[PDB]
Amino acid sequence: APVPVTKLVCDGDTYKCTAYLDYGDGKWVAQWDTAVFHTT
Amino acid sequence: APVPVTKLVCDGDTYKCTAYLDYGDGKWVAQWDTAVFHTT
Amino acid sequence: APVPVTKLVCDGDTYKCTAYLDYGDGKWVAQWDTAVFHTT
Repeated sequence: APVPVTKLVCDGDTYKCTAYLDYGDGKWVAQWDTAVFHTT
Repeated sequence: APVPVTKLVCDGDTYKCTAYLDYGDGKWVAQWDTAVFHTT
Repeated sequence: APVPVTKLVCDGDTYKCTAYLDYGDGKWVAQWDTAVFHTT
């Protein structure tokens, strides 16, 4: 089911975003790769 | 042009995250593939 | 180490998503590609 994302973070080291999901026992997440960089 | 995201959902049936956009009639979304799992 | 995403914005021409990060000087971002479309 499409459930809400309640919190989103991005890890500096691994270039993974992690979305915490509003469902069930609270331990579901979704993860995807990203490119992280400093802007000008 | 930059388009604001109002909220995000993720679906464990489809393995897609969906971001809802503040744009036009309100019915646009941006989607991407994600992992979805239950953590420790 | 995870850092908070403060907001997400999607580019309306390229469909790239930018996540703004709460870290350091405020200028760090994470980016990934998306599929944008219009729903019912």
